[PDB]
Amino acid sequence: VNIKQFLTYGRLQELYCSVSEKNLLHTLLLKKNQERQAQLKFRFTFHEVSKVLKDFLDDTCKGFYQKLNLPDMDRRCEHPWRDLFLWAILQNRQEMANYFWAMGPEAVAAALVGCKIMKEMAHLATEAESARSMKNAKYEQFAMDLFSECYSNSEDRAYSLLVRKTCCWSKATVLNIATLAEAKCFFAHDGVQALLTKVWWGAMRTDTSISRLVLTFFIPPLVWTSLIKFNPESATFIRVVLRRWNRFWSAPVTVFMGNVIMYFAFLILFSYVLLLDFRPPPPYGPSAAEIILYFWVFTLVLEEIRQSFFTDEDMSILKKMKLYVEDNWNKCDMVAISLFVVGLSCRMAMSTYEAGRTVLALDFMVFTLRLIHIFAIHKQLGPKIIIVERMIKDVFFFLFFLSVWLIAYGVTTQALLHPNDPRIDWVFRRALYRPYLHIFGQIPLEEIDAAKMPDDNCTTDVQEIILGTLPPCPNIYANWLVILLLVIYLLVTNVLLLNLLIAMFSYTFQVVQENADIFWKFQRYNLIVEYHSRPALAPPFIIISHITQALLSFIKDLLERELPSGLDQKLMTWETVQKENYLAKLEHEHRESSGERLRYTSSKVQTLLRMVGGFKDQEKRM
Amino acid sequence: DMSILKKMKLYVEDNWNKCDMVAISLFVVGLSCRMAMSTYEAGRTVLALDFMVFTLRLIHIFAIHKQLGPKIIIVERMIKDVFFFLFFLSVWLIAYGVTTQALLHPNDPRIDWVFRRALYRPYLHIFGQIPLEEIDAAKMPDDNCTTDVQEIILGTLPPCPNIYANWLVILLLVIYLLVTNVLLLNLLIAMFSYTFQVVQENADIFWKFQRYNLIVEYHSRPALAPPFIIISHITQALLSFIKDLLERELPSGLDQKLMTWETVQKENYLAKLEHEHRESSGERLRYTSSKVQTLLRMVGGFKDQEKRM
Ligand SMILES: C[C@@H]1CC[C@@]2(OC1)O[C@H]1C[C@H]3[C@@H]4CC=C5C[C@@H](OCC[C@H](CO)CO[C@@H]6O[C@H](CO)[C@@H](O[C@H]7O[C@H](CO)[C@@H](O)[C@H](O)[C@H]7O)[C@H](O)[C@H]6O)CC[C@]5(C)[C@H]4CC[C@]3(C)[C@H]1[C@@H]2C
Ligand SMILES: C[C@@H]1CC[C@@]2(OC1)O[C@H]1C[C@H]3[C@@H]4CC=C5C[C@@H](OCC[C@H](CO)CO[C@@H]6O[C@H](CO)[C@@H](O[C@H]7O[C@H](CO)[C@@H](O)[C@H](O)[C@H]7O)[C@H](O)[C@H]6O)CC[C@]5(C)[C@H]4CC[C@]3(C)[C@H]1[C@@H]2C
Ligand SMILES: C[C@@H]1CC[C@@]2(OC1)O[C@H]1C[C@H]3[C@@H]4CC=C5C[C@@H](O)CC[C@]5(C)[C@H]4CC[C@]3(C)[C@H]1[C@@H]2C
Ligand SMILES: C[C@@H]1CC[C@@]2(OC1)O[C@H]1C[C@H]3[C@@H]4CC=C5C[C@@H](O)CC[C@]5(C)[C@H]4CC[C@]3(C)[C@H]1[C@@H]2C
Ligand SMILES: *[C@@H]1O[C@H](CO)[C@@H](O)[C@H](O)[C@H]1NC(C)=O
Ligand SMILES: *[C@@H]1O[C@H](CO)[C@@H](O)[C@H](O)[C@H]1NC(C)=O
Repeated sequence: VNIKQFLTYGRLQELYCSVSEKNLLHTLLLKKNQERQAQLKFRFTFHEVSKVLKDFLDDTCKGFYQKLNLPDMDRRCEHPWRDLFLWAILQNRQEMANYFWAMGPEAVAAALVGCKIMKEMAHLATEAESARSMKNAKYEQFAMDLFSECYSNSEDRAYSLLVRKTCCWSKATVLNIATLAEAKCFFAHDGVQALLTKVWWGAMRTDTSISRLVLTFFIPPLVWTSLIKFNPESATFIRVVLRRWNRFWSAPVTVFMGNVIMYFAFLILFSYVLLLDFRPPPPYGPSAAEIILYFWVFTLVLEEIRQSFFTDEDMSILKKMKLYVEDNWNKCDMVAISLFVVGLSCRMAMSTYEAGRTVLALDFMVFTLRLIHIFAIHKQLGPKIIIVERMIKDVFFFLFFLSVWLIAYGVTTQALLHPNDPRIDWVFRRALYRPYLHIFGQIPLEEIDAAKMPDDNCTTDVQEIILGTLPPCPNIYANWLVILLLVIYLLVTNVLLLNLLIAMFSYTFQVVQENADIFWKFQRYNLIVEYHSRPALAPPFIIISHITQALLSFIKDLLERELPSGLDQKLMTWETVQKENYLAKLEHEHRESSGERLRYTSSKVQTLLRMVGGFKDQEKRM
Repeated sequence: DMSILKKMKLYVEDNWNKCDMVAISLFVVGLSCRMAMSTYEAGRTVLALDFMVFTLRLIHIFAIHKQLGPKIIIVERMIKDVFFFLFFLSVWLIAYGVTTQALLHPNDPRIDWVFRRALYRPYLHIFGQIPLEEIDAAKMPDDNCTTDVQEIILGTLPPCPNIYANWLVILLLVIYLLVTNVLLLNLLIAMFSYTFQVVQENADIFWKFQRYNLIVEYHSRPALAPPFIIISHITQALLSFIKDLLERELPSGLDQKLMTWETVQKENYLAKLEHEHRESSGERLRYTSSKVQTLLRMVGGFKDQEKRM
């Protein structure tokens, strides 16, 4: 049976029409069919499956069947194995789909697409058994194992396989599909991380020492010295030195360190303006350093806008806005800039000058917190950031417990000790602020214990208490109860709750660390991709780069590269050969397993026993 | 026999030798400054630092101890987690301290006090030192304070803290205390626990490897501890001018006997490895399957022959 000639577009549509009518794919196709009928032979048309694929992948499945709207039914499919694998995957048939994957030309991309579809369908699954089967698709494992085989074979063709534009998946890079599938375990692979490191260092050698690198960075002229090695490949000499300068300063790592250094400078300038050069309203004028700070923040905003919006030429503005606001750190950035503009506006006035100063003071803290996000790419610190973001949950659990206990204790002691204090602010103080401070060793016995209460000049009149003329006289009716409650609260909080928090942190750290490393690698991919397109000049200078880019656009990628036809075909055949070798190795290792050897031995012993019994009967006859 | 530059590089390679060089440099600088009268206090301060350096060298001295050496290795490993926590705490502390200094003393020109209230106080909040007397308006004493910048700079009167929006300052203090004294400290504790569990076994091996070198080092060391050691040095120099249990050289017969004995032991060890591999469950299963296949085909042929007759 020749799949190339057997599988035509009409036959593929017939296969899609004859679904089991009891699985998810049939329900999705029915919903799409109803939508199409409401908008306006064969039960389901290629429009329905195209819309389902748009729900699942939304970028990869473009032009699979809409290009000719439907193609000729008598025309054979251009990518038969791709369509069969996709079809078998949409209906949770894993054995048939695995077989189709084993025969397809491009297997890493197919496996990543499969794992994406399975993790998308696991949410839509109705039966628990089907959902469990989908959650254990292990298609990402297929891609990881096959790429491990490919990387072990060549390690140079593997990078091209990673960054080539796949023909069967609408010119989508394998890394693009892995990003779409959120295959975190795939990005954690050694080969992908090695390629990302190669991109990270740019033209420089990946083994360049950090000390030598920063030493070269701080004194620019040492770039032309042989202090740092470079990967291979009068006017000519000028061209040579210019190329060396560009190759060093266009590297993502140098861009990142320039951004870090100038962000430190930005924070230092912000603090200086806030603490030493914050002048009266514009009637007396903001300081020159304040104007410089305003321009610096403006350039930071321009860079953020360009990064969020002008990197993708084709995408809905609302979709990009939703994607931008999806991130919590982008929410923090929006909060920072909103605080900056509010503080600037209030500072321009005179009746809201102090409010503007306070808002700017808060904004400094927000930016200093953004510094963590900035260092997220660091190899030693990133996993720690992930781990802390995980421990926040245990922090909240402890917060709930402590809050309940603190409400109880604080309200009880406030009632027992100051029952005649009308001031709401002081009620909240003595009820929540003081019990919170008892956690950190701040136990003011001077107003909880009668033997330690000083002979201050205190009153009991409510009118005098409210006016603040004299401090309220604390009630010492039953102060043994107050002291006992303080002892119990101190015991509970400072021992049970704190040690429980410590134990929860220990257990969570042990459970999380391994997944945190993988998540850091997956995040590092996106951050490096993000630094690839970033202009080489850190703000406030970045305005020069923005102006140059805008002027070039008005007048007129190492990753995700497109290869010639011959090289692409050679790489596809090489990947197919590696897949065949990997499957053969799996089959051989299964055949030499202890269990399979025992099964074969038992079967052959049974056959030998019956044959020997027959032979012995025949021999005994003669 | 070794290059002087090579020996110097090997010596400066060690961090503890760097500490020793720092100690002696501080000693000579302090002695020179103490000989003077205009730098007497500087020399005293440098010698005070040098005492701390020597007391720290005492750890290196006890490195050979069997109970303590692994602990020294483990601590040297935990330094990395200390630095991670230091980075996190430093970022958070810069943010909180600068924000509170801006919110609370916006009119204090003194740079020293700016750095104090921005970094020294927030650092001390970690260790239970929370001076609410100057962060909370209800707890600020009625001290005789001024707002004039000229008077503030001269130090005549303490600056009057700003209480414009002090609820924000108290809330920020509460959040900072929570974060630092709970999340960061317990995260450091958890990191230490995990690192201890991971490291202890390798730390023991590293201690043994270091112990070898330290014992070799004590083999050649003169038996007289300093300041007496000068007698040993003078005696050694005089003996050199006038004129090893480990690394011993053996007679030819004994050396040949030991080589043959080692070869015999190697042969026995390889034979034991081969025997243990041959008696393994997997190899037994493989041999059984192969012999069963051969027996099955042979029995099929024999059964066909018997059925013929
Ligand atoms: C292992 C575990 C640890 C926790 C705990 O269980 C065990 O320990 C238990 C111990 C217990 C406590 C044991 C003892 C007591 C004392 C008792 O008062 C007895 C009554 C007498 C009288 O009526 C009160 O006294 C007097 O009050 C006066 C106030 O008008 C003071 O006048 C002051 O007025 C002004 C104040 O500046 C100044 O002029 C002078 O300073 C001074 O003139 C006197 O000086 C003082 O003498 C109250 C209860 C208390 C605190 C116990 C509480 C519970 C414990 C902590 C247990 C734990 C579970
Ligand atoms: C479970 C969790 C724990 C943490 C937290 O969340 C929950 O707790 C919350 C509780 C909350 C706090 C609740 C209450 C308040 C009070 C509020 O002020 C109300 C406004 C009033 C008025 O405008 C200010 O008051 C008055 O100021 C004056 C200053 O001029 C004082 O004059 C003093 O002047 C001199 C000072 O020596 C001397 O002459 C005398 O000493 C005295 O005359 C008055 O005596 C005092 O009455 C500010 C906010 C604050 C502190 C909250 C902060 C946030 C919390 C800690 C929450 C946590 C997240
Ligand atoms: C962690 C929660 C946050 C929210 C909250 O409870 C803890 O904070 C508390 C702070 C309280 C303030 C503190 C001071 C004053 C000044 C006083 O003249 C009038 C009452 C008022 C505004 C109080 C109203 C009730 C408030 C917001 C409480 C509120 C439930
Ligand atoms: C952990 C880092 C170490 C380095 C550093 O920041 C923390 O230490 C801080 C101590 C500061 C000092 C403290 C006191 C004074 C006295 C004053 O009349 C003039 C300014 C000066 C010298 C300050 C200059 C800036 C200094 C070194 C800061 C410096 C960034
Ligand atoms: C307390 O205040 C009143 C106000 O008149 C005063 O008469 C009395 O002497 C004061 N006592 C002390 C010790 O402050
Ligand atoms: C504060 O200092 C000034 C200086 O003249 C003085 O007049 C005033 O009485 C002082 N007040 C207090 C309570 O120290």
